[PDB]
Amino acid sequence: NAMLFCDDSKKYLKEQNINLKNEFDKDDKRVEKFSLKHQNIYFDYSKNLINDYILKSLLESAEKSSLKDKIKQMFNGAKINSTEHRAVLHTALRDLSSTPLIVDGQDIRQEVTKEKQRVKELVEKVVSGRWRGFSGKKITDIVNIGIGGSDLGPKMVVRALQPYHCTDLKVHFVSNVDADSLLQALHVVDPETTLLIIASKSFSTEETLLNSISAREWLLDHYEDEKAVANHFVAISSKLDKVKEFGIDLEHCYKMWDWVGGRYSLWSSIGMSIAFAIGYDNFEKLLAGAYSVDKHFKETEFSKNIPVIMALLASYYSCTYNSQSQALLPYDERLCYFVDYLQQADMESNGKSVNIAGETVNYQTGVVLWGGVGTNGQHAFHQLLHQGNIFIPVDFIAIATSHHNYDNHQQALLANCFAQSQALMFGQSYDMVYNELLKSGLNETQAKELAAHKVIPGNRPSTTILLDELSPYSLGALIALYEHKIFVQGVLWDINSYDQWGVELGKKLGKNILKAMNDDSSDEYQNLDDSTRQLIAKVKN
Amino acid sequence: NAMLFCDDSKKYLKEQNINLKNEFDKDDKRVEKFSLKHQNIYFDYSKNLINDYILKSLLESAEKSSLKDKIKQMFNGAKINSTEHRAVLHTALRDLSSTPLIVDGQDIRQEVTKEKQRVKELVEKVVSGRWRGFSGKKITDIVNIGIGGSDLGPKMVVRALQPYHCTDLKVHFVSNVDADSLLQALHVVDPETTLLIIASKSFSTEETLLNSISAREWLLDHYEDEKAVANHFVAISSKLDKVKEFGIDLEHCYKMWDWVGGRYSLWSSIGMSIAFAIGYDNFEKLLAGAYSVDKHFKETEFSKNIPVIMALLASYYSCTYNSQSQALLPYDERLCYFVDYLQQADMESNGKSVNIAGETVNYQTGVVLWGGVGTNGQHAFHQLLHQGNIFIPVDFIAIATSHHNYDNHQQALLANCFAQSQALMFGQSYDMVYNELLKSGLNETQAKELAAHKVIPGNRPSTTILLDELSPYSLGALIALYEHKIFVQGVLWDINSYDQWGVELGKKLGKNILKAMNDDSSDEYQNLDDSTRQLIAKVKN
Ligand SMILES: O=P(O)(O)OC[C@H]1O[C@H](OP(=O)(O)O)[C@H](O)[C@@H]1O
Ligand SMILES: O=P(O)(O)OC[C@H]1O[C@H](OP(=O)(O)O)[C@H](O)[C@@H]1O
Ligand SMILES: [Ca+2]
Ligand SMILES: [Ca+2]
Repeated sequence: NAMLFCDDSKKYLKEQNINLKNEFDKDDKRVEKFSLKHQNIYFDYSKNLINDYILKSLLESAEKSSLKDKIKQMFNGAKINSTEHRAVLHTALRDLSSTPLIVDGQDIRQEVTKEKQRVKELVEKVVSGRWRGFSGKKITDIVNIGIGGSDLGPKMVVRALQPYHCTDLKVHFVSNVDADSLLQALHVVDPETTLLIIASKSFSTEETLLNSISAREWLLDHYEDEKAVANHFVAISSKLDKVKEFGIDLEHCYKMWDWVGGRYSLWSSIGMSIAFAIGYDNFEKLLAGAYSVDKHFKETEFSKNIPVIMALLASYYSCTYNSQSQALLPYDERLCYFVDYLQQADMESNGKSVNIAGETVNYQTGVVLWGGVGTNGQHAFHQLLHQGNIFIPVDFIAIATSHHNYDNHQQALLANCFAQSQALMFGQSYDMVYNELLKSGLNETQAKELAAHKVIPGNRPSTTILLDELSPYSLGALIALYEHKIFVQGVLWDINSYDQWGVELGKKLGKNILKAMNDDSSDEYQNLDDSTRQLIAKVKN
Repeated sequence: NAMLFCDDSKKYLKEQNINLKNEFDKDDKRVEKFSLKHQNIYFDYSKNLINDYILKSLLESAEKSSLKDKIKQMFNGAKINSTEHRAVLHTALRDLSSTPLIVDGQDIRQEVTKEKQRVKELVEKVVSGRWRGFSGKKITDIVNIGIGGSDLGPKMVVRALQPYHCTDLKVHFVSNVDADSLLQALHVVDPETTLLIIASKSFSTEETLLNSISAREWLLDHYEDEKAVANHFVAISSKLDKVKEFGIDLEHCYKMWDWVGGRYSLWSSIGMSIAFAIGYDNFEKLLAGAYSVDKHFKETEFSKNIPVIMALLASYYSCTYNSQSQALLPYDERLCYFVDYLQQADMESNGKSVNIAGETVNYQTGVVLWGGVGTNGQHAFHQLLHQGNIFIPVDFIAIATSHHNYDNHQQALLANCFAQSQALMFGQSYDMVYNELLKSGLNETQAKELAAHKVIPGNRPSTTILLDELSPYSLGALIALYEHKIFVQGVLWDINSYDQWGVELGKKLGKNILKAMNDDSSDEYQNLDDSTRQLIAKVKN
């Protein structure tokens, strides 16, 4: 009996027939109405297909929903991950309020602070040269071993904050079970000067198991002494018992709690590889940026709340226009893994077919998130954004100031960013094109023939999110905005954003198939569908 | 009056209600019927929502269409890029047939062969050390400067064939106007030992202009002698006149013809950076692989023609199921830029709203292409593929044998690949889950409460394309399959796959905005919409 977001009312707000050009021409307060600021982030949603009436209707749905209660429940540690009976407390990992928070018998403020102090001490000991390898040498390289949430957030952040690297360590990310991943690291590191991190909440992920065992075999092939493990491995894991079976001391094991989802874990000890690149001070700045957005999100009325507006716009489009994807276009090379990261956060959260009560929902939930770095994407897929016939909401991320003095490059980068949202809004009509082709020197026949092919419909929506700079703090704020967008969408859809039951089956079938690959007399082999059986046969012959 | 692909007939083939499990159970010839082989590529489309009747209907549409004629027209050099009155001859770049081909007065076989011999000689002269920089030193680094089709194909191929690198040169790719891109190269190269490639068909792309000028300024800041340009720059361009204004001799200018689209250009002299990484012999192998697929595509009846089947399945889904995206999942780390590459090839080709006659089409055309490397994607977005409520066709790319001896890693990689397509097909029912939860130790209440959340609907389609290995030849074959898929889809939709008029407007608006940024009394500034005006104001303040 939760409120229905995608109802008849929404599907009919569309009938306002918003024309963006007309709105900007007639409403001199358009930008003021449909933009917000949070510190040095400017959120301009004024090129969206909205007016006052549509935004009001959307905000009413939010106000009528359980959202206000759910925000409080998330921050207070209520078990909002209902199918796993877990709290959802990535927010606590970056808290600066120091308000009381006791969850499941633990003082969360103490737990989080003490674990940060441990990671900080590890990083300082390694960077200072107090940590030595087994043969007595200073560490020069860090290799993170993990997949999904134990890989992508740290990898994305390390790249995004490349200008802030300052520890003299090189940080490498091993993830896929495809041994190419492990080999790219091993080919450029020395066992005597490398610290390996096993990043695994469960300590039983197939890929990370094989990678970690293989890395240990490489280390021990070199040293020929099991005692070397102590100087060359640390672990992060919620499952402290499996860490000791692998051979790692508790003093080299870092905590991860059940209330930290993998795809919300970069803020935890899982982010230690971030700290090993940019230093612990900068890691604190990253967390502080996120905290600023957490405070905004928790305290701000919905009509002025950036993540709530992001969520309402996205769910409005996917409900009313039946769009099945959203495009995210970061106009900075440093953000090259940002789409990949948000794919995980968004799609694994909101790709759900049942509501909290377990009922199959009759409305569409999470859509495909995709995109690409600008300006490059302009020469790859923006043709489709401009002249295709797919409805796709677009977010642009712009960074006002970069990390260098090529000011002509930076100005062109921004001009392009802004031109692309302007082009989506305006398009170009048959009459504009036809007249332009005549002025180019085409005769009437030629111009008539070509003009239709150059028509760009326009009236296509976008949001632009402008940062003053891409720093640890502003990046942390940017990520947190999207974390909260995703939460709001899940609440409005009445789904559990924080479980992931859909992946279990493939893990089981994978074990079965590996058995079938190694024994064709097995029940596993006999029960295969014939597509799977012949694929296995082809990778033997 | 072209044939309509997405007609009432198609929209109703859906009513067959294909159940994949039932089909594999009842049809012991399912795989034989719905798989094809081309040399050492195995194409298994048997997990698609098809049976004999649906495939027959689809093949009838292809047979009734202009496709047979259009294939001949493409290879013969007819002006199938109708809006630009151009031939479309990327196929000729890799030809091994040596059949007669005279287009626009040129002997295409002679033109292509002579240009290859020039690139081969350049690569040998640089690799051998006969090419010296201006101070007399051997080259160690190659920097490609280009964007879109002048960047992504070469970048993707160089990564994909990393195990085959053999020239002792490091190859770097500068593309975005964001100066981070140029700086990542300049920070690790020495002007005295670097050869720079300006890859630009037009020689007037904004980004490449700024990058090339900036690179020249860096070179000349070092040498302080304009004569050094001759030893440190080469150009690829269809526009030989602009190359000389930049300062580059014709002897250092490589050809590009109008009939080579940018997004089909890696096979041309634009691919020289590929050759500088893997050697010219391996570049020939890459072209030979593509040729093998060109011969397959041109000569094979439609029912056994892999690109035609790929196209029919894709357009069937996007017509009948109204899907708006397709997922491409390469199970090899080396293919990390393959989705990015195919996004350009597919979306910039088929993101079109008018037919060849210029009429607005009433059916959906090109959809969003996205995806991600496996197994990593399993921990990011496969949750949505399994339990979301979006219909998304899925292609898996598997490689039977890798480039190392971690056979346990490779077997797990493949088991996962096959498990994921198997999981999409089968899913898991409420009854299976409920019974499993009881056997796990949950009581009836608990199992009832959780079971619905673990239901995986299944009956979701996939294709698996299996290569024996990822070599220059097999990669070339793989890319060509998709080039021809895209061509077939465009023909069936009656669109021009080979123009890109939609990007022009944003280039114009970008020039206007840059003027507005530098002069607020300009007409450009006064004509801005207020969203654009305030974004410009915010990146000054
Ligand atoms: O080794 P651990 O950190 O336990 O798990 C690794 C990753 O696997 C999970 O994905 P999924 O839930 O399998 O889709 C998360 O992405 C998590 O970070
Ligand atoms: O410098 P040149 O090679 O002339 O062009 C660079 C790139 O720009 C084009 O994109 P679009 O047509 O602008 O979307 C192609 O991707 C081309 O390779
Ligand atoms: Ca209320
Ligand atoms: Ca026919």
